[PDB]
Amino acid sequence: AGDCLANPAVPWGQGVEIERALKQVQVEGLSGNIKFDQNGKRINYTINIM
Amino acid sequence: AFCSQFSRGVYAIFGFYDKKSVNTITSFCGTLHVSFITPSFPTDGTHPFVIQMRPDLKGALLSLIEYYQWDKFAYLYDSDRGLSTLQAVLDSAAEKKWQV
Amino acid sequence: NSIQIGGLFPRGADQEYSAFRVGMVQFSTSEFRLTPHIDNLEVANSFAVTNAFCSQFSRGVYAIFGFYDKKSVNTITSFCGTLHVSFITPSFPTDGTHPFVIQMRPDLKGALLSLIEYYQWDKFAYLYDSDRGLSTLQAVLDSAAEKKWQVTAINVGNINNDKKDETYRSLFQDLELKKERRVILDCERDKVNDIVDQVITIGKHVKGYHYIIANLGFTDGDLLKIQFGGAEVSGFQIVDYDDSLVSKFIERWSTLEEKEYPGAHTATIKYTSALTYDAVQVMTEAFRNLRKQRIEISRRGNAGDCLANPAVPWGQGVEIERALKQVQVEGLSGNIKFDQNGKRINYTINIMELKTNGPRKIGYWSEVDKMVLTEDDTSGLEQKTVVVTTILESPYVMMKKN
Ligand SMILES: *[C@@H]1O[C@H](CO)[C@@H](O)[C@H](O)[C@H]1NC(C)=O
Ligand SMILES: *[C@@H]1O[C@H](CO)[C@@H](O)[C@H](O)[C@H]1NC(C)=O
Repeated sequence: AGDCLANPAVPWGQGVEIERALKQVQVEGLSGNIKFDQNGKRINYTINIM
Repeated sequence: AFCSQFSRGVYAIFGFYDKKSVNTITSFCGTLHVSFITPSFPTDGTHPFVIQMRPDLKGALLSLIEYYQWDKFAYLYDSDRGLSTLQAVLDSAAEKKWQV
Repeated sequence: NSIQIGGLFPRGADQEYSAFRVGMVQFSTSEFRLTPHIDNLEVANSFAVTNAFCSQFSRGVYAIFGFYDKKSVNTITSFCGTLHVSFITPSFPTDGTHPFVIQMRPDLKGALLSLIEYYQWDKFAYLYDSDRGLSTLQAVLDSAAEKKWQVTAINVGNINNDKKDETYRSLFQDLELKKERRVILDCERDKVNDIVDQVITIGKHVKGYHYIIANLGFTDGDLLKIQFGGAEVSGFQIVDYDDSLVSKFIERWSTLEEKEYPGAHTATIKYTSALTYDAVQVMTEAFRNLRKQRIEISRRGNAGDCLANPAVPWGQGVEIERALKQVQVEGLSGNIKFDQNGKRINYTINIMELKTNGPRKIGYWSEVDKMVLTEDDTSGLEQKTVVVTTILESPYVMMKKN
């Protein structure tokens, strides 16, 4: 991968496929339901009021 | 440290960030397309290639203040943790008649 | 004779760079000369700022003159805190004591808090923009509980420019619920001109309203559009065009060709660019004091990769910090001086009320003395039509038969 200050900024292709995979994950966990929008913020989630 | 992992060639980075350091990661991962997965407080705005585990608490706080039917209250905040949520209750203080 | 320095300029800051080139010529002596390296980049993208700062560090400069955004200020302040490189800037000062930062912009927080106390305000609006740090918002909020003010803070920044007509018409609908007549605008000189035009559309600029533009360029933005409505408009000006020093600078400024120097063929200069011109005089006099003090600063060799672990800081940066932080010269921004933290000290901010005849110097404050100017016996308007209201009810007020 080399240096991070690579000029010009060479963005590797498979990074955009990793971004799509993460946000498409929909499972269950200690926080309730977990699914993401195209930005990465929680949706269909549950906050208990105690 | 973000570069110490890029050279090692990681495929995604789990981490955290502070109020001062959040923008460093958000724009770094935005150009180099590295995926950042973190629980730290959600990005103020839409920053791509970031996965925030902690849900958006601010939307829940506004709803709770309504059910209790408050009008004047004190709001304590620390500038270190941030104030993205105090911002949200100050903006909505005019529409909903609050003397914070 | 060649001193290398790095320049970080926003791509849309042509006048702010035009003033920089003018400063290079005005302070160029035969003893030496400064050699700039100019990188025009996106100021908000901190990755570009990191890539830019490390470009100058590998080339081995001695100081860096640049800007920063909220999204990027920490990137500059932390690299300069470790590598001990000195950073001179006209942007907003850092929220805190950070070494190796030469803040050319004065702290406005002390000004706004007392301008409020002069008009005897106890309930007002505060439309802020986080693009220049939430430093001032924490100031008005902290002093709101001490003096028991009733303030409304509205993050007007994050608004889209396509739904701007419906949202701006919506903001003033909320402020009407308390009939707010005292508003502070804390945007940059750009978004202020957006709010100004939307204030004229809905007509909230007649007798009754009182605005306070909260930036160091009251005359920089356009005021002639809310001048005659009848609303009192206060402000702040740091480039005193009355001083013969600036008038000397303005005369040569008004004549330069606009093709070689964009946005410079006018009679005024923005407080950003004016601070840029006054930054060159700080750096030139900084190194000249290193010469006279018999101090040797040239790098021993390659500074290396800024990401060098462990980070070894070149020692002579401390002398450059102590050199820049001990400069004391006079420029467009009046008096210039720095503390051990680089913050502006011993300075002077001018207060401006907008009247029928244009901007008028009314007041000024200082970090020791607040609101002193008394008064403006000169200028003056001597024109005041008093508005008297009454009700149509006989026989107190009756319309004549004709
Ligand atoms: C939304 O969350 C609930 C609660 O876990 C879950 O049962 C449901 O399947 C989720 N919706 C979708 C479309 O997955
Ligand atoms: C403070 O400012 C005054 C007014 O310009 C100046 O004469 C004086 O030398 C300054 N003092 C210090 C200690 O910088």
